[PDB]
Amino acid sequence: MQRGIVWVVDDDSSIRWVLERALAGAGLTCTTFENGNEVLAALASKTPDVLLSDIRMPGMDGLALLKQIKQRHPMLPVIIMTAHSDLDAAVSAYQQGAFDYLPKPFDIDEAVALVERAISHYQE
Repeated sequence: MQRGIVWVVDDDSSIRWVLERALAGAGLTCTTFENGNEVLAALASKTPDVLLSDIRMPGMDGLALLKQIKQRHPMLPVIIMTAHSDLDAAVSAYQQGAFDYLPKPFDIDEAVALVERAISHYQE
């Protein structure tokens, strides 16, 4: 009848709180994690219609390696998050670790509306 989920992982200060508030109000069913580690192993199990990824820690991270990212989410939208340099996310996050990206302190609509395009990105 109705489907659509939004996942978000961060630990800034209270973004995922506003992100999950704009993401949930853009589809349905939304969640929020800390680093998004467990989410990884929880991505190859459930896997919503989309997910975020803002951090910079090993073991998981967005682009990180490149393999685990595959299975975990080969086509699934996992966007990304991280300013400064990111020549790796400017490639691996362009056709692998998410085709989307949320660099700099984007906005809500600009963030949510960015997820709405990643969701439909699935349907040719």
